[PDB]
Amino acid sequence: PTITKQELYSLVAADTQLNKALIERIFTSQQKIIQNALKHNQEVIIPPGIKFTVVTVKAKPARQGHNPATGEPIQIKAKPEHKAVKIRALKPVHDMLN
Amino acid sequence: KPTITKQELYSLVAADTQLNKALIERIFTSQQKIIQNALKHNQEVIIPPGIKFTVVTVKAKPARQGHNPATGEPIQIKAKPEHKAVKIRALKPVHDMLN
DNA sequence: TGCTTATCAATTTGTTGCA
DNA sequence: TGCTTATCAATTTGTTGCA
Repeated sequence: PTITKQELYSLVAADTQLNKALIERIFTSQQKIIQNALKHNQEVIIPPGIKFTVVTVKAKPARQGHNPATGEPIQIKAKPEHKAVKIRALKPVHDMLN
Repeated sequence: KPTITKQELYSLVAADTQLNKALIERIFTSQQKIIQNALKHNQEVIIPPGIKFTVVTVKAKPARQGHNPATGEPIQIKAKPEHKAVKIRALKPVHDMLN
């Protein structure tokens, strides 16, 4: 399972009866549109209805974890504050199973 | 700040690639067909810019008596049963867009 | 009448912030 | 975690203004 993006390019290119090079071409630009938008603190909604959003994640300190299998305490490095791209589904995405 | 809708996204894509807006949509519409066919056939699928689609099941939740603080209304929720729902997940190629 | 009405209004149904 | 959360957002459906 788990159809990859390269398989998706081919899957779409075959259905539309078009070269896969154009398929990646159109998608590569869409990618740039998204990145440049989020870099300018915009919100974007893309097919099939996914909304892109810049958001702030508050810093999290360190805390030493433990591994059950290897039995060695494993420290996680404290994660400072940073921005993260948050996506969330919208109307047609859930409707896809109707 | 304004928000880019998928319609004005088609036009941004259509101008940047120097192609008709109709073909830009004919491909995203096709992408919508493929994605849906996969989920209804219980298969994950990753799309650009690196979003993964998984169909998952949610567990039922009962009713609860709410209260709208603007109204003063005590309002009622309808208990929501078990059902299917698709979940997405931001693969890290998407977080790298802020690099 | 009937609208790509209209920083609509009233509505149910997720999603986020913070104590 | 869950709210008598938020002047939230994102849906869905009803009413009005204006040509």
